[PDB]
Parts: sequence; C-alpha cells; structure tokens
Amino acid sequence: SQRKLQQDIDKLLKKVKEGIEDFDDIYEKFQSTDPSNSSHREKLESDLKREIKKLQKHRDQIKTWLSKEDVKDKQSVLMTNRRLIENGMERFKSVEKLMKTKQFSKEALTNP
Amino acid sequence: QKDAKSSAYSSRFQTPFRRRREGKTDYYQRKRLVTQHKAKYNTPKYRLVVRFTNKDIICQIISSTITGDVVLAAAYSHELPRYGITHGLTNWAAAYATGLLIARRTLQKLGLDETYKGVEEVEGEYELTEAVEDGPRPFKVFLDIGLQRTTTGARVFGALKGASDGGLYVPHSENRFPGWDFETEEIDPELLRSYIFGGHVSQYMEELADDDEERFSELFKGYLADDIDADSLEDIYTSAHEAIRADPAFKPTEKKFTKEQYAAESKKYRQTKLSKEERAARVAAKIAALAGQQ
Amino acid sequence: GKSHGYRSRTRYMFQRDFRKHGAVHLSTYLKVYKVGDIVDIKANGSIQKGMPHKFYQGKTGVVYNVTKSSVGVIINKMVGNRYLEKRLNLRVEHIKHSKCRQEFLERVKANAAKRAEAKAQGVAVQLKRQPAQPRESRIVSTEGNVPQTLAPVPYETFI
Amino acid sequence: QNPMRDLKIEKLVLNISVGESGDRLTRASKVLEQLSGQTPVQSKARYTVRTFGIRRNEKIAVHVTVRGPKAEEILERGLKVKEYQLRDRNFSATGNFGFGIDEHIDLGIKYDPSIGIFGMDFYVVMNRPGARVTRRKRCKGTVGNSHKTTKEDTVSWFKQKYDADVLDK
Amino acid sequence: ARRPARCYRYQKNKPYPKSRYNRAVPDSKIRIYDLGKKKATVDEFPLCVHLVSNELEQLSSEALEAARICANKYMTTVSGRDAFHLRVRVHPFHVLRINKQGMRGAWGKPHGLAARVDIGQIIFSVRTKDSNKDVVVEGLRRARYKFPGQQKIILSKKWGFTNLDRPEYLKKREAGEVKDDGAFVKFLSKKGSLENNIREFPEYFAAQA
RNA sequence: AGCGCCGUGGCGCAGUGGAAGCGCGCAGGGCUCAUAACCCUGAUGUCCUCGGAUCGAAACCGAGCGGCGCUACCA
RNA sequence: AAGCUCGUAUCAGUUUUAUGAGGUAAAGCGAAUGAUUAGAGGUUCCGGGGUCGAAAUGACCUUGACCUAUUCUCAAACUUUAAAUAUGUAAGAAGUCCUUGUUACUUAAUUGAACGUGGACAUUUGAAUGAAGAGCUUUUAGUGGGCCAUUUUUGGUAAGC
RNA sequence: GAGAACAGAAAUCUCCAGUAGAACAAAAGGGUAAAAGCCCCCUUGAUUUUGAUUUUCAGUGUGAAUACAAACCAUGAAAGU
RNA sequence: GGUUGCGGCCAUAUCUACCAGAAAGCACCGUUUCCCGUCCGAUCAACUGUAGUUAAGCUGGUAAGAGCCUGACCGAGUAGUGUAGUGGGUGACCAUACGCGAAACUCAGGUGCUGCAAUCU
Ligand SMILES: C[NH+](C)c1cc(NC(=O)CNC(C)(C)C)c(O)c2c1C[C@H]1C[C@H]3[C@H]([NH+](C)C)C(O)=C(C(N)=O)C(=O)[C@@]3(O)C(O)=C1C2=O
Ligand SMILES: C[NH+](C)c1cc(NC(=O)CNC(C)(C)C)c(O)c2c1C[C@H]1C[C@H]3[C@H]([NH+](C)C)C(O)=C(C(N)=O)C(=O)[C@@]3(O)C(O)=C1C2=O
Ligand SMILES: [Mg+2]
Ligand SMILES: [Mg+2]
Ligand SMILES: [Mg+2]
Ligand SMILES: [Mg+2]
Ligand SMILES: [Mg+2]
Ligand SMILES: [Mg+2]
Ligand SMILES: [Mg+2]
Ligand SMILES: [Mg+2]
Ligand SMILES: [Mg+2]
Ligand SMILES: [Mg+2]
Ligand SMILES: [Mg+2]
Ligand SMILES: [Mg+2]
Ligand SMILES: [Mg+2]
Ligand SMILES: [Mg+2]
Ligand SMILES: [Mg+2]
Ligand SMILES: [Mg+2]
Repeated sequence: SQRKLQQDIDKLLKKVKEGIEDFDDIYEKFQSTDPSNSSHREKLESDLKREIKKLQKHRDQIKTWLSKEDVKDKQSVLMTNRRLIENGMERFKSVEKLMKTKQFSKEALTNP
Repeated sequence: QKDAKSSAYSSRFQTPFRRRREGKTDYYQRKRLVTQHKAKYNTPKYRLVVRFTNKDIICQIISSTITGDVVLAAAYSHELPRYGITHGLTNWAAAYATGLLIARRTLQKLGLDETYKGVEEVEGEYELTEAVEDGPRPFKVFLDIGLQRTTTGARVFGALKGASDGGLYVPHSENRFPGWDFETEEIDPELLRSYIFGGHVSQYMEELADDDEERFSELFKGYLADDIDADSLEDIYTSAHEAIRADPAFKPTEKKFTKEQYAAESKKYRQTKLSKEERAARVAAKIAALAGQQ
Repeated sequence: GKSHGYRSRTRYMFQRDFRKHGAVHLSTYLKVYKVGDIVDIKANGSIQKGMPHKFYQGKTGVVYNVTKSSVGVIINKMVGNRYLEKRLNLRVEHIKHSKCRQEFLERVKANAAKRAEAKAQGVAVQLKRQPAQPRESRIVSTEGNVPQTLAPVPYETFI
Repeated sequence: QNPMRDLKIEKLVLNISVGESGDRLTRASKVLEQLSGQTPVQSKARYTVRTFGIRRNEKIAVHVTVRGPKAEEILERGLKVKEYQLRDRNFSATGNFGFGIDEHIDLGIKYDPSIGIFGMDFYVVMNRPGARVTRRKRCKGTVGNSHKTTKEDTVSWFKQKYDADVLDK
Repeated sequence: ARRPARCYRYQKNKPYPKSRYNRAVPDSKIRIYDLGKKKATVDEFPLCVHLVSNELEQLSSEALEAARICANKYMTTVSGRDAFHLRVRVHPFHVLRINKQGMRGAWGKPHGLAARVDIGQIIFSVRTKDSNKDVVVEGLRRARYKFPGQQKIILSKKWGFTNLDRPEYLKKREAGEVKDDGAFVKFLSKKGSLENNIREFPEYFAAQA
C-alpha cells in the first residue's frame, strides 16, 4: 500500500540523514586527526568506510524506488538524499585514495 | 568503370520533373508564385520574369494557364540597340532600360498609357507607383528572378527598378538596390542615379584610360570603333530612355528566307530514325560480321 | 491499450503511389472550384495541413464555400438511423473534380443540341438514354468459315 | 582533338592537421597566412576519438584554397622541395593528385622563432575548361566521357610539363 | 513433450514466421536440403521424379528430416551415392506454438517450425538416369510413410530439375543455346546485347556441329 | 510458473556518462641464520553474453545464460 | 399512441450507365525490405591457413567473406501489381441557354463571384423497376444477461470453449 | 570507391558514384531532395477578439486539429508563409 | 522544323556506351573599377560580346542495350471470388450451377508529345 510505502520512505530518509551526520563527524575528526596518530587515521578510514557502505545500500534502495516503485510525490527529497550520499562517496574516495597513494609509487613520481 | 547502375535501381528510380531535371525551374518557388487566392477564380498572377544569358537580357510578362504559361509582353536587350544602346547589352543600364521598355510596352498594350506616366525625371530615389484616385489601379506584377541569388546590386533588381519607374506596381523594398549601406540603413540617391546613367562603366573607362592602354583597348575596341568618349555615356543612356518613352512598340525583324524555307532547307542535317526492317538488317549484318569464335 | 487517433489505420491510405512521390503538380494547383460544385475527396499525404479524416477518403461532395487556399465541402455521412451533413475545410491538393459531373455537362449540352435540330426539322426527339436492348435477328456466313469441331481434352498432368 | 580541352589547375589545397587546439592551431593558421598570403579556414572535428585525443566540435585542422598563378607557384615550390618525383600512388584515379611535405622551411619563409615546424598536405585538382557546367546553379549537368581527367591524362601533363618522373607502377 | 502432428496437422493459423516481432525460436532440425551428386549436370540426370501432396496441411521439420534420411539411406544402399540428386522443395518457416491459470494469457511460446504445403505442391524432387526409376520410386515410397497425408509420385518428364520437356530441351541443346553452369544451365535469349551474347554463346553464333 | 535481486582481478566485494578500484592473495627487492610478521615497490580484468541509444559508459535501454530469494491461497 | 401538413413531380436494405475510392484474397521475390537452399565465375596494393619461399604492390593451392549471372522456398505487423463482394456521387424545372440589374466583394478593367429581372426550352422533364400514401412533430412503455446456423475469422491441442 | 606527411580500421582535406538506402527530440507508421534534412541571417504568429467546422460522439463535454474574418506583427526583393 | 524564354502532362521523357550537330540561339569562355559574396571573382556579383571554341553542356541518332509505356483470343477464363444445393468426402478440402475475373510469364510494338511568344538559311 502507498501508506506503507511512504512509511518505509520516511524511515530510510531519517536513517540516511543520521548516517550523513555521523559520516561528517568522522570526516572532520579525520581532517583534525593530528596525523602523527597514523593508527587513528586508519581507524577513522575504516569507520567512515563502514558508514559510506551503509549509505551505498540506502542509495541502491533509493535507485530501485525511483526506478520502479511509484514514489508519486517525493522524487525531490529522494534525489537530494541521493546527491548527498554521492558527495559523501566522492569525499570518501578522495580521502581513501589520499592515504592509499604510496610516496614513491609511480603515480606520485609522475605527477605531484 | 564498373559503376553501372542495376535494373532494380533503375526500376525503383523516380525521375524528377522535366524542368527540374534540366535545372531551369524551382517548383517550390513557382508553386508559391502561381498559386492564386481561390476566391478570385480567374485572375491570373502576372510574373515579371527576368532572365540573364551571357549576351542577352530576357524580360517577359507571363500568366499561368492549365495548358501552359502564356505571355503578354516581351522585351529584349538585343532589341535595345534599335533604341540607343549598341554596346553594353548586359549591363545594369540595359537591364533598367529593358525593365522600362517592358513596363511601357505592357501598359501601352493594355491601354493604361495616358495615365501612370512613371517618373520621366529619373533620379535614383526609391518610390512606389501610387494608385491614381478615381481611376484604374496600377498593373500588378510580381518579380520572377528564377534561380539567381538575391544579392544587393543585381541586374534583376535593376529591371525591377526599371519597371517600377515605368509604372508597373511591383511590390519591392529598397534594401536590395545598390547604395543601401546596412550600417546607415538608408539608400544612396546619387550613387543609384550615377549607376542609372552608368557611372560605374564610365569610371572604369577613365581608370583604364589613365592606367593601362592595352587593356582599355582590348576591353573597349567597340567604344573606340564608335569613337564614343567616356563622358557621353549618360547622354546616350538618357536619349535611350526618352526613345523608350517615345516608341514602346514591338517592331519585328525583316524575316528574310521565310518559315517554310527555314523548315525545308536549313536542316536536312538531322539524321532520321530507321525502322524495324533496317534495324533487323543491321542486326543481321552484325551477326555476319561477328560470325565465328574469333 | 486501444487507440483511435486521427490517422489510425491510415498506413496504405496515406502512402503515396509508387514513383509518384515528391511535389504535387500545378494542374491541381491551378484548377478552379466555384460554389456549388461537385468534387471528389482523396487525400494527398505530402501536404499535412488541411488533410481530411480517413472516413472522407474517396468521397464525393458539393463544395459550398471557397477561400484563400481551401474549399468547404458538404458530405452526407451515415451515423445511427440518419444521415448527417458535414462541412469539411479541405485544401485543393486533397480536392479533385468529378469526371461524372463533367460527363453530365457534356450530356446536357448534347441533349440541348439534339432537341434543337429535333425542333428545327420536327420529328424524333428521343432524348432519354435506353439500357442495353436484346439483340436482333442476324445472318452469319458459312462462306469461308466452316465450324470446326471441338472436343474436351484428356487429363494429362504437366508436372 | 585538343582545341581548348587543355588541363589546368582548378585549385590547390593546403591542409595542416595539427590534432589539437589553441597555440599550435593558431600558429598553423599563421603559417598558412604567410605562405598563401590569404586567410585560412579552421576545420572542426566530427566526433570524439579516445585514442586520437580529439573531441567533437573541437577545431582540429586548418586549410587554404588558392587558385591561379599563386597556386601554380606554390605547386612549383612544392615539387621543387619534392625534387620532381611523385608516385603512381600519389596520382589518384580521377586525375587529381597531391603529396605531403615535412619541415616547411624547405620552401619560402624562414623559421620565425615564435611559430614552429608544420608539415602539410598539398592536394591539387585538375580540370579542363568547362567545369562550370557541373559547378554552376541554373541548368546543371555532368561532363562527358571525353572529359573527367583520368590518371593517364594527369600523369602525362606532369611528364610533358615540369620534366618530372614517376615510380614503378 | 513431443505433441503429435495430428494436433499440428491442418493449416489453422496465419503464417507466423521468424521476424523482429517473434524472436527466441528454436532452430529447425533439417539443415541440408540437396543431396547425392549435387554438382552433377542436367546433362547427366535426365529423368525427374516428384513426390507431391494432395492435402492442404502442415509438414513438420522433423517429418522432413526423417523422410530425407530414410530416402537417402535407401538410395545410397541400393544404387550408390552418385546415381541421384535429391532436393527437398519445402522449407519450414512456420513457428508452431505451445501453451503449456486457465485460458488467461493463453498466447503460447514457440515450439516448432513447419512447411505449409498446398495441393499439387512438390515436396521431394529426385533427378536421375533412366535406369534408376525403380529405386527412386521405392525411396520416395519410404518417404511417403514418414510424411502424413496422401502423396503421389509423378514421373516428371522435364529434363532434370529445370523446365522444358525432353524433346524441347533436346532441340535447345542441339541448337546450342544452352550453356553448362554449375548444377544448372544458362539459356540464350534474343533480347540481350549482341556483344555479350557472342562472348557467352559462341557455338550458336558459329557453324559448329 | 510469476515477481524481485545478483553476475566486476585468482577469492569476497565497491563503482554516479568523460569511466575500473578495496582487502587478502600473486611477483620482485629488503630485514632475518632461515621462514612467517614487518618495510619499499610492481603486475593483474573478454566489467555474464549479444544488440541498440549517446559524441562517448561497466553504468542507460532491451534479448538470452547462470545462480539465489519471495508467492503459489479458499475449498 | 396522438396525430399534423399535404396527397403536388417523392423516395428506395434494388439494378444499369458514367465516374471515383480501397490494398484484402491472389500473385511476386533472376522487383525494394526481411528470411532462405545450392552450386558457377571472379576480385583481394585489403580475412585466416599451409607450400615455394629471406622477403617483395611475389607465386601456388585451401577455407571464409564481397561482387556478378543463376537457382529452391517464404512473410498478420513485406511489396511493384492486384481482384470478386461490399462502398460514395450524378442521371436536371431548385435544370439549361440568351440578355442585362445589385454590391461596401473581386479584377488593370462591366473583369469575375453570388443573387436576380425579362425571354427561349419540351414529343420523354433527360436510365430501369416499384411505390403499399409522402413528409413532419410530440409523448411514453418495455429492453440495455442473449443464444444458434452458413460463410470470413482471432486465442487454444481441442471443446456443446 | 580512388587519393594526400606524421595519419594507421576510424582525425582533416579532394574528386567521383550515390531516389534517399541519412536526418527530421521521442514509440511506430506515413511524408519530405534547389526540402520538411544540414548551415547561416532576422525574428516571436508559442500574440488579441470571439465565432464556424473535423475526430472521439449523445453529433454533449474535455483534449487535439482544420479553414476563415477583424487587428497587430515577423520574414522575404516579392508572390506568399 | 531547329533554337531560346516561360511552361502542361511528368521516364514513350530516365540511365549506360559511342557518333554527329549548316545557320542562328544557348553555352563554355575573357576581366575585377564599381554594387555584392567568398579561405579562394571556383560558386555568386559586376563588366565586356571583346581574345577564342563546339571540347563539354544542350539537341539528335545508334544499341537483337537496361529501364519504362502500350497491346495480345500469351499465360488464363487459370488463381481467386459473390450466390445455391438434404452435392461429394471421416476429414482436410474438392467438383458442379448462375456470375465476375487477376498478377507474374511469354510475344509484339514504341522510346517524348505539346502550348504561348520571340528568333533562325
Ligand atoms: C400531373 N399532375 C397530377 C401533377 C402531378 C405531380 N406529381 C406527381 O407526378 C405525383 N407524385 C407521385 C409520383 C405520386 C409521388 C405534381 O407534382 C404536379 C402535378 C400538376 C402540376 C400542375 C402545375 C401547373 N402548371 C404551372 C404547369 C399549374 O396549372 C399549376 C398552377 N399554375 O397553379 C400548378 O399547381 C402546377 O405547378 C403543379 O403544382 C403541378 C404539380 O406539382
Ligand atoms: C421530371 N418531371 C416529372 C418533372 C419533375 C419536376 N420536379 C422536380 O424534379 C423538382 N426538383 C427538385 C428535385 C425538388 C429539386 C417538375 O417540377 C416538373 C416535371 C415535369 C414537367 C412537365 C411540364 C410539361 N410542359 C412542358 C408541357 C407538362 O406536360 C405540364 C403540363 N402542361 O401539364 C407540366 O406540368 C410541366 O410544365 C411541368 O410543370 C413540369 C414540372 O414542373
Ligand atoms: Mg527562392
Ligand atoms: Mg493508395
Ligand atoms: Mg502543424
Ligand atoms: Mg614477498
Ligand atoms: Mg620473509
Ligand atoms: Mg407543385
Ligand atoms: Mg460505383
Ligand atoms: Mg490492412
Ligand atoms: Mg497471400
Ligand atoms: Mg504479382
Ligand atoms: Mg525479396
Ligand atoms: Mg412547374
Ligand atoms: Mg427508451
Ligand atoms: Mg433505458
Ligand atoms: Mg529552402
Ligand atoms: Mg471537441
């Protein structure tokens, strides 16, 4: 039923918002790690990786909803939460690549 | 070259119309020209057809009929030297004189000659032939250029200005006459008038006579043969204009060696077709010639 | 699921003829229709403006109104238990004259003529058409034509 | 016979395809300016190729068309830097021919240190008097079968003229 | 599986071929259509023998392949492989359908492929010499059993597969207007070009025997 | 049978039109008497197949292959 | 059912003559699109193999494609062509011809358009057959589950589906 | 198809053949070649006032469309649209 | 009757390969000051009809030409079809009666006609 559908909508909406909040908190603690604590750097990577994976599952559910499920009113808020999840994805990708890159690997030797 | 086209292609091929196939008419333009408002039922749409060959200017008044187009008046640049122009039959001055001649000829034929005198004080100014109150409306024709480009400063627009100054009501704008500077978006009456009496040909004559003698002689051997100096061009063109205003009547040629002699003696040179027995005789002769496995 | 559009089931109806595509010609542009005439409606697919419906394709009517580029045609159509009069606005590309009507005009001109000399010399008007009357007594010549005798052929298979 | 059906160079096309846009293409357009003495036209791509590094609607090449005595003298300088030997490939089947030169300082202007090296394509089309019948607007047509320059006609024009030679085939 | 030809026998539906509207159909089981010495000439094989239909029905691609196999096996075991040329003259282009709750949505999936045969239509053609008339007749008699309905052997008096009854074809050959192509012949027509007619039939345009 | 999901490196998985990565494995060097652990590096893909849209995709849209999960109720 | 206006040239579930329109059946594929069988002749500065080979815009053979001329079979959502049956219109008096009146429309224009005045036209008033009256209006009942047979035809193996 | 340095299967240029085998926003079917396609120039008629007509049809509505009339405009040399 | 301008029907007119074309007319052609348009006076614009050439265009003819068109008692009254039967046949389907009636195939013939005006040995 449409009422049950919209209830599940609002539930995943709230879960996405709280996930975005704690992902942003882990991100800002990462940027203020004090990078001498490399173990703390790696721990915050793994934590925001877990949170961004949860956001991956939520975003795939949003994909299926906007594709087939006849959301019928709230395509705006579904698309905005999709965009918030994807900018979180690219932030995670930049951070993850940044600590992946080895200081004398061929890519860093080609272009700084 | 092994690019011979297949029987299926030739069978599915739709040929164009005749005049399109020999590339002489635009049927889109012709349809929009000759389609009449159907609430008039009989009124032909008259076309001032203007055509330019390499050595002649053809200017006709044509109406459209189911059996084919019919003409009402014709004027020819090779008939202009009867009036006044023995040299320069495809210049913009001969185009203007031909348009003036066709306008005067068709109004004289129609009987609208006592009114709509035209201008008679040609000055290179753009005006439309206003309808005389309490009288017949001016004769309305539409310019048929055909296929040439509608660029500014064209001899077809010269014949247009010639018919307009004659007295034919052809609707037109002034943004195609020479001297229309688009930066200023007006017309140049002095430049138009100078080119009416052929100032361009004149200044070319004096520029060549100043600079290059061999070139001037080569391009104007006829002018030097007639001893026409470089500054009588306006005089001879004017005298041509009032000759047009004087006698706009079609005088045919003397027509020597008459039409039956033309049909009989001029051409026995068209090679006649053969018949079935002659074609079979040629086929059998070719079989006899190609007999054997050689 | 089910569609009834303006040009539904009009595929071969609004196709052009084979090797007759392209521009339509100036004969059907220059023919003149006056008020009260009788015309045949057959749509031309190249001109999309002013097309008739598929019902009026191949339909004969009376033109009652003429305007700038179109004519108005009166068509009687059967809906229910009555005929309804329909006023179509059709372009002259889709409108064509009636050769039956022109043949009626040549017949009435011929009839007026025939009654004129019939009155001039005073016998045998006989204007109205008669149907195909039974054939009359004739004589056939056997001279040069002896009747050759025919028989049914036997059954031979050709395959 | 040969009244006035004599082969003449219709036009000569100078084409430089730099492959990218900006500084190099501007300098190549400049090269065409001092070579031809005539404004060049910049040709645009048609679609994207990943390997070529080109993009659709991105200005790729630049060419000039010259005609007459200027085309003749540019053609003479091109044959002089090609040492008057051309290939039977290098002579197309519709009679038109062409070649390609590298390091254009071999003819004409010096290097002009702000411009650079630009190799370039010479292509030359040959026509007999009377190609207006297929190029004009009113009453178009196609040239006859004793026309349409062939490979044989052009190769002979280049051998009768210019004292030039060809290769194996 | 394997529903009978008795329920796929008559022509009840419109022809339903493989097209862009009907995809994912199974392939036919008959893949070879000519058999024996298929590179022979009509010079070599004068007598034609036709297995023709008498009923407006549908022939399975299975029935075609089974009849072709049994006929082939009989002629090769009796008269050898090069003594005949057998061509099957019907191609299975009919996608038969199978239904496989209730009659709701009853439009069925593709199941087969059938040759719709008309009355008087050739099913099998065998061209052979004049001495093998017996063996080609009994091979086509085996073919008549694997094929449903009523069929006939007609001794076709056309020279080979082509056309043109035997005296007419003999006259054409001795006139020389017949050229031997691969497994067929080309004919001289009086409508072509003289030059290419000369270079393709030299014997008619010469005084040869 | 219907519906839905999944198919990406050797394995488990991410991946949004400018376009292929994570971890463990694998390879080379180092450290060690030696092997793990550790340090410095490198390589790795028919993106299930086929076709299409697009200037272009693994992504978009369609056909099949393979593997899962849900429903199959009232008598 | 009540009728009403006329019985005064009106209409036919019909035919003929004339003129249209159609894209089904059939037919066709050495005609376009798509499918499809088999050989033949060729072409590789340009598919994959081998051989003579150092290779060669070299050579020989094998197999794939591309072209040419043929061949076998097909198409509800292919088609050049194209029926039969059904289908529109016309067969006049509200018609035709001649002359000249209106207009603010139209034409270069007493030029046309539409409507007219006044004359002419008949033996049949312009094919056949039949008319049982023709036309018109108002009001209201019941019905709005259908089924069968020939023929055409869709789904289904089929069905008293 | 035949050619031209890098440049090859595909970059750009040139010629020839090319009845449309391309393109026309999208489904499919029609239509279109000096165009209805591609490029360029100018524009806002995708405007105002209500009527008549066609399709669906009860000859109701909605939607869509057609042909005009009265204006005001755009474009074009103009007919026109 | 040829040619030109404007056309009607729109292949009997198209396509391929050759040959011919007196006169005139078209055409190719010669030139860049002006109006004008281009990367390029090639197209377009303007000027001259002069320097020349029928080489092309165009026109006509030829080809057991392709195609297209017309006709046939050529196929064929065949396929198909309207109506009828307490006709046949298990059926599929098929004959008959009264009517209509093709297409491909084959063969034969043909390869633009014409209107208004102007001009031409
Ligand atoms: C022969 N008569 C009985 C007749 C019959 C019909 N209609 C029919 O044919 C019958 N209609 C059927 C076929 C039954 C449906 C008719 O329709 C007529 C007439 C009579 C005419 C008489 C006409 C006449 N003039 C002018 C010729 C006349 O004297 C007058 C008058 N000046 O008043 C008329 O009334 C007259 O014009 C007339 O009305 C007649 C008919 O209409
Ligand atoms: C076809 N016949 C039957 C006929 C029909 C109509 N009516 C119509 O067709 C009406 N037109 C419609 C269909 C309404 C538009 C008719 O109106 C007439 C006629 C006949 C004529 C006969 C004339 C004749 N005159 C010329 C001598 C005649 O015999 C007489 C007479 N003296 O009795 C007439 O009545 C006659 O003059 C006449 O009036 C006829 C008609 O009016
Ligand atoms: Mg135009
Ligand atoms: Mg049609
Ligand atoms: Mg529209
Ligand atoms: Mg290691
Ligand atoms: Mg170790
Ligand atoms: Mg009365
Ligand atoms: Mg009829
Ligand atoms: Mg249909
Ligand atoms: Mg059929
Ligand atoms: Mg057919
Ligand atoms: Mg086909
Ligand atoms: Mg009366
Ligand atoms: Mg009721
Ligand atoms: Mg009711
Ligand atoms: Mg246009
Ligand atoms: Mg409505």
